[PDB]
Amino acid sequence: PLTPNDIHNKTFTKSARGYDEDEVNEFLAQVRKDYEIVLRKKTELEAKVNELDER
Amino acid sequence: PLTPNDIHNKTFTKSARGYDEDEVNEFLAQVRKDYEIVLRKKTELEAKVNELDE
Repeated sequence: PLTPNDIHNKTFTKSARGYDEDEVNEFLAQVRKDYEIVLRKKTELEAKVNELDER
Repeated sequence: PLTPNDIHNKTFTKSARGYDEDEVNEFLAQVRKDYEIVLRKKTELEAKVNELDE
């Protein structure tokens, strides 16, 4: 799946008419934040479960 | 925080020489799916871990 850095690094073509760039970038910053937070929680929990199963 | 639905529902003001809408829409669709799946996996894992000791 996408990484937080993938979201941060994503670029788009500019068209004669398109989505306001500042709005898109701000929204993607927000998505990147929330995604990274949930991803980290998931990976941290997985690591503790793995560690316990491994003993 | 955002929900996956919020990402699907997000609208942007149009502007001259803004980002191509198909490209942004396509990327947001990919992000929406990956975000939905990771949220689901995290929520399921947390629930199940808390069910281990009966």
